[PDB]
Amino acid sequence: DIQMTQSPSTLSASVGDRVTITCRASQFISRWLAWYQQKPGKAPKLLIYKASSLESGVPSRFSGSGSETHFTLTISSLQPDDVATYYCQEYTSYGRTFGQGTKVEIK
Amino acid sequence: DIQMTQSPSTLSASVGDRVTITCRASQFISRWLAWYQQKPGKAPKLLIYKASSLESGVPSRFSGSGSETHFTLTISSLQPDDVATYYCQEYTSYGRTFGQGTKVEIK
Amino acid sequence: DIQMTQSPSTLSASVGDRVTITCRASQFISRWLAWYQQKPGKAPKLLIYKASSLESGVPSRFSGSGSETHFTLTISSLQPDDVATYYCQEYTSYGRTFGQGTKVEIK
Amino acid sequence: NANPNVDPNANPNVDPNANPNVDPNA
Amino acid sequence: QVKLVESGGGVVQPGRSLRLSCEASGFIFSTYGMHWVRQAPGKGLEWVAVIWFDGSNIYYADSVKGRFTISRDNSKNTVFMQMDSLRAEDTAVYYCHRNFYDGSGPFDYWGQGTLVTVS
Amino acid sequence: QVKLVESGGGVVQPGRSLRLSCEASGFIFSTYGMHWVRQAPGKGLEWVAVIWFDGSNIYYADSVKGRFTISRDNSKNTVFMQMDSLRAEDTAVYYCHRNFYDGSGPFDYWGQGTLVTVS
Amino acid sequence: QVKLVESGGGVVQPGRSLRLSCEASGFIFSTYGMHWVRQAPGKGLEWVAVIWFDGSNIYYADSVKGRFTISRDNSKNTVFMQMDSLRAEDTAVYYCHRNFYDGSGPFDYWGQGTLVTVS
Repeated sequence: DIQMTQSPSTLSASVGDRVTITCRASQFISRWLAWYQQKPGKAPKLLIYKASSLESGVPSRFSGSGSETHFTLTISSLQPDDVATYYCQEYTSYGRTFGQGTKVEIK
Repeated sequence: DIQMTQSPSTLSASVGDRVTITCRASQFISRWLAWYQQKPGKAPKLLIYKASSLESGVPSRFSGSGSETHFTLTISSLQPDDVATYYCQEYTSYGRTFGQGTKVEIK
Repeated sequence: DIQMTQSPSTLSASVGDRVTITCRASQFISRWLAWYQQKPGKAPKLLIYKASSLESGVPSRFSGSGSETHFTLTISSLQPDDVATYYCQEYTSYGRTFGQGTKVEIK
Repeated sequence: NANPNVDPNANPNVDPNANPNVDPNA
Repeated sequence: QVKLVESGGGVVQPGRSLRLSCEASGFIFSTYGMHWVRQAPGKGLEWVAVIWFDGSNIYYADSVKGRFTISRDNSKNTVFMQMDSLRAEDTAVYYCHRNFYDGSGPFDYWGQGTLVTVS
Repeated sequence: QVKLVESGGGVVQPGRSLRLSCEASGFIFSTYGMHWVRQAPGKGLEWVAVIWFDGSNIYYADSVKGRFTISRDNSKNTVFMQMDSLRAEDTAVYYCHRNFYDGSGPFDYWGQGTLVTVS
Repeated sequence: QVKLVESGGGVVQPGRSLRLSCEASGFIFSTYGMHWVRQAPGKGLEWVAVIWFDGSNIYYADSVKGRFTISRDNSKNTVFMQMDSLRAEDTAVYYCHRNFYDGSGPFDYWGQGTLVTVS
């Protein structure tokens, strides 16, 4: 029973801005936090392998950090192509736990 | 014992055409597949570092992709300078496994 | 203790001539070698940052290449404006190691 | 350190490290 | 080429069972494990269950315990999900996911999902 | 307009200390690390010390280690280097250097240097 | 600036042996191992053998097992391969190659190749 929480449930910024998405856990993730991007209607794609490790093929504009129970996803130079719901995934055992999802829109 | 196979043993296309070479592993090799270009009489040139990652100095025409067991080398806008025998190479352990090789010809 | 040695510590050539400086590491450094140009009275200027990858603004005269332990800085079409002491720098870890410094003069 | 979703076996041909002066993600 | 292909959805009246499946293709499921991820329309993702290869590790989300069972057809390289006594709250798209990390990089593999309606 | 500006130099009697500092301007020391580079007049460059962001990964050259202490002032965005028991071999210009590589390019960032003379 | 140079090829009567060597230059064979790659005329590449630094992780292709021995001269920075009981099917160009990846990119290092004729 580990709760995952994304406090900024909705964010919006203009094109070219910086979006900060925080993520917390009731128990330690210890950097095993994957970040996923879900475009509605499609299965989610993995963006961030683990805390501060970007997956190849994912734009360099994505970055992040964290450890223990506190993590952040940063989206630099926000594009219309980034409107997705972003999710936190804990993968510390045999199964995954997901966050609520944060919707990032364009101003 | 890994048996790497390159399917299109002979390719032929006009200049500017797009050709692909596929390579299939008999075992999971986790993206650890390199691609080489061997012109007649010369030692082979490394083109693709790891599946999906191009070696510095190699023209952008060459693009690798694929994972686990099924890999591809794509040559966009094929040039006369690309006539070579291309080989896929497994590198998951000590030693290397080379595929049969495919020859790319120009129409 | 990665000792860095620049063998040709004193060079001299006429303007337009080609000269080279050879830097030999006592240890493997995997191309993490930078070269600097120090003009009298000034802090060192970076010219090459990664075994031939150049610093923006660097004249086409400067180049270099190398690997593992043996690296070279080359200056094509040497100008009076290049009379500087050149240094090679190992940057594989925390802290940096500089070579002795090689001075290039004009004939 | 242990994680069932991760295979802890380095490829002998690749150095499993990074240069601290360089951002690992290019 | 690795793909996960879901099938077996439809409309299940309340209290009825459903049997979903995910056909493996491009790989042999002989390594890590397979996950079912559920998403009710308008809601976020919920992990539902995992069947680790050879069944040594079976885990479920609290929300489905005692109602869902998972298993594998070891001849057809296909993962099955037995959903008994379904309730309205179980309406969702059920996705087949096969995530692992192994030296060279991450692997995820998501299918398209099977829509299960329970009204 | 990103600068490193050194200070705290001067002439010191052998056996006495100086406390050097380098102000960060145009950037925040929030990421990689900071170095001091020494150059005795007429000699080449010598690396002296590195401090890594958050005050860790502290390393010194053998020629200075135990005499030099490097620390970070987290409120003033300034790096300090305490130089104790100075000797004639420590006469040099001490340069502040912030070097890292990423993304679009190299970052070298050199200051002008503060002169330390032991007399 | 890195060279691997093969020598010791030539024409050898079937049933006899050759001792090939690869001189390393431009790099101490400090860490990653060295491979012999064979190319029969008209055919693709075949890996034959690897010697690892310090002579530990030594492997051969099945096609040469029991016939080839690989070893390093640890004073001259060179690798030798003793090929005993040579047969007509072993005619090939034998290339020296060292492959290791590390951060900054790949290091392929291929030599020129020495031809071994076994007719």
